[PDB]
Parts: sequence; C-alpha cells; structure tokens
Amino acid sequence: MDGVHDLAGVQGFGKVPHTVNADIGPTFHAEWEHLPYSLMFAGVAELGAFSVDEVKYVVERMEPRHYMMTPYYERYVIGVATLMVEKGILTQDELESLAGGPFPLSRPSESEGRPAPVETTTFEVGQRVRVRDEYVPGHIRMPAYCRGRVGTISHRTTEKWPFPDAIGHGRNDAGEEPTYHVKFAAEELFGSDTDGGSVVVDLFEGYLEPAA
Amino acid sequence: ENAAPAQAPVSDRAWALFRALDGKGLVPDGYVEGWKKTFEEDFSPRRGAELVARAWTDPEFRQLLLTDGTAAVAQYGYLGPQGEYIVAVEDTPTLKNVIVCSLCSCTAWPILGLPPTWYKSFEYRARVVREPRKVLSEMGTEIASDIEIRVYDTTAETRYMVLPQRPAGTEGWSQEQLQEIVTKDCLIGVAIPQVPT
Ligand SMILES: [Cl-]
Ligand SMILES: [Fe+3]
Ligand SMILES: [Mg+2]
Repeated sequence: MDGVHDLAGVQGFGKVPHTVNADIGPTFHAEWEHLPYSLMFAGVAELGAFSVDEVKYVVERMEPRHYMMTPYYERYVIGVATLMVEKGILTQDELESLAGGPFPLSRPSESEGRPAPVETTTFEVGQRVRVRDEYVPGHIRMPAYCRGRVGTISHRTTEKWPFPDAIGHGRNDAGEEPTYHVKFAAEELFGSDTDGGSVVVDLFEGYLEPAA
Repeated sequence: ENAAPAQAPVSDRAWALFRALDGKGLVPDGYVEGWKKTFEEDFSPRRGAELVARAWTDPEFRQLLLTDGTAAVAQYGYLGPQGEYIVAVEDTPTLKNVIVCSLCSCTAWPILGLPPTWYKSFEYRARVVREPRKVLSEMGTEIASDIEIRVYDTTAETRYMVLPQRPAGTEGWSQEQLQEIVTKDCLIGVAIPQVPT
C-alpha cells in the first residue's frame, strides 16, 4: 500500500526529538498506553481473531491526515478497535457508547490481498537481486524506496514466515517464505541525494527476482 | 478542509476498548496488567548490554552472537515477542550500523526494550534511511565521512541489535563495568559507548 506510512526518504521533516542518551521517560507516558499492545496480543494469541500483520495493515489503513496527526500508541488503539469491529467481536456503537464520544476507525480495505507467489527463487549469499517492479494496493513489507532497485544478498533466514501480503488480509494462502537481507548502495536508492553508505532491507522471497 | 475528525479523549477510547472486550470475558484476569509488567520490567536494554559486554570479553560468544544471534540470546533466556529471530550487526573501524523501522516501529523488544518515542517519530523514520550521517550528527554522534554507515530497516521478522566497538580505556574492565556504558542508544546504533575521564 503506497500510503503516507511509507516514510523513508520523505524530505521536509525537522530534527529527530532526541540527543544521545537523553532521558526518554518511563516506558509508558500515560496510564492507558500499555493497552494497545496488550489488547493486540489478546486478539492474536487468546482470541485468534487476527494476525500481527493485520495490525500493521489496519494502521496503514488510517485516513492519511488522521495517521499524520495521531500519536503512535493511539494509532494502535484505533487499529485494534478497527479489527475488533471488522471481525464482528465489537461494534462501533458500543465503543462510542463506552467512550462517551466519537471513535472514528481506520478505513475499509480496498484490496483483498494476494497469495504467496507460486514462482520464486532460493537466493544465495552474494547473489545480485532486483526488487520486483510491482504495485500492491494491500499490505506489503516492501518500502517503496527499494522497488525496482538492485542489491546483494547478505543473509537468507533459516526460518520462514507467512507472506505478509496474504496474512495481513487474513487469507488462507500466505504459505511460508524465508526473507533476505538485501544490501543496497545508498546511491542506488537516492542518487547523489544521500549522505549514507548502504541500506539493508529485510525482504520476503516473493518480492525479489534475479538481477540482470 | 484538512481538519481533524472529532474524537473522544484518547484515554476514554483506550479504556472503552478494554471494557468492551473485558465485559465479554475475552480478556483473562490479570492479562493486560501482566503484559504491562513484562513491558516495563523484563524487556530491557540492560539485557542487550549484558550481551555486548559478554561478546567484548569472550571471543567465542562474540562469534556465536554474530553468526547465530538467536542461539546466543537463547543462552541467557532473552528470546521473546518481537525478538524471536535475532541478528547482531558488528561495528568496525570502517563501518557504523544503525537500526530503524521506516514503516512503523519494529524493534528487538526483549533485549532493547520497547522503542522510545523518538525512534517511532516520523522524523527518524523518514530521515535516517537517506541521511543517517546528518541524523546521527544532530543527535550528538559524529561519524567521519570515511566510515561507511549501514542502515538496517526492520521490514520483516529479523530483529536487530548493534554490537558497538569496544572503546579504548576499558581494558581489563569487568563485564559489569562494560555493561554500564552500553546504553539503549548504543544498541539501536545512534550512540557510541562513552568512557569517562
Ligand atoms: Cl524469482
Ligand atoms: Fe515497526
Ligand atoms: Mg510512497
């Protein structure tokens, strides 16, 4: 999903609000902030109602202006609430009744997702790969800065996991794939407009192809 | 135009979500309180610092941590949620590593702690992938234009920690002494461990 959440490379932001080893305060800065994570885990591990991937996607599905003005932990309150309503566990009415006011949710999904690709390749360390030149309107774990770009394999995972573009839509055809640490030169991603050296993206097998 | 939707106070909405689920018997007794405790007390950058100080003093462990991070971490009992598949990345005199999640906030929770606000900021998420040298500089860490900077974007299940270089002036320190100078920021990769004068 080419949403506003795909922030890497966007220009115009100011200073990161931190200097090294400055005080970051307690883990939770308000008394409700442990709830979104804890309730996500109840949803995933106790109710079985959704995957973690579905949480990521439902946050991606926040109305874009809504995403941009919402603090981090609140986004996951909104996300988890949205998934509870979508899966038929809760209603929006009961949420707004309990809250005493409006509880707008993430927007409905505009894609049914896609299956784990049938044709993929097992890549080796040192091999050159290109990120597939594909556009996915649903959930994908590929930030757009690397789409179509070439890099080298640094690592093939020794485990495998469900393809996000399926499981993030609660599909039954996510299969399993390893992921690959793909190293890109900074200039491959950003031309001359970078001060860095390399960027390593952890990319599912089904996002990659051999590089010409 | 472009105005926020009306919303109830966020605390009210968060507690409503809790009460709606809990009133349906969908939340076990003590469940959220348990998780709060785990997040505040168990998941901690002190664990990652323990690992670094071990690696610094035990060439065999350092090798294990760098080849099979998961196994190394399992020896201490520190695997957990958002830290099941671990890769440690090694700074050298010509390479400085830095971790982000550009798409959200993904972090090796059990051994780094939950991410701090700044790491989840749009500013970090947008900027460090393209101008990590400037970002680190602004944060108080100078990396010479010679040293390669390598940004790891945490886009799947691998969960990373940085193994920083050991600084001079620490020779013969105990594992407790070394642990003390490895901070959360050192594990993320934005800071280099500091020896007092
Ligand atoms: Cl392929
Ligand atoms: Fe994340
Ligand atoms: Mg985009």
